[PDB]
Amino acid sequence: ELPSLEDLKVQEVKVSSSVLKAAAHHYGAQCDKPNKEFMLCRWEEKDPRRCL
Amino acid sequence: XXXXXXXXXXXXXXXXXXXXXXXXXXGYSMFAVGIGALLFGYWSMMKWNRERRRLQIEDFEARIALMPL
Repeated sequence: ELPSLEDLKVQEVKVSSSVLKAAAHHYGAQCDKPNKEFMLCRWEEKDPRRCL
Repeated sequence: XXXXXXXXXXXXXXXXXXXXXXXXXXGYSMFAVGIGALLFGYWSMMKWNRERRRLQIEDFEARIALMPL
């Protein structure tokens, strides 16, 4: 099947608490270029292994 | 003198009379309030539904804005 590496992507990942992310909708406006390119990669190529 | 039961007249109680009478509502007057409450009802209700649209789009925006989720 060929799985991803044990080291994994992104060191120290994700925020500590939820709802905090939902409270701020300003994440849509600021920093969208890295978000949309990941989104464009994922719909064209459905594999998570390719666009990690 | 011998005393017995005495008679009393005055007004004679007034026997057999219709005490029932129509009050408040007449017919045409209550329908003006009835449809009037409906016209006020729908107009005030839909203003909150339009105010809900301000929230509706903004609530679903949170999922679109958050892609690391």
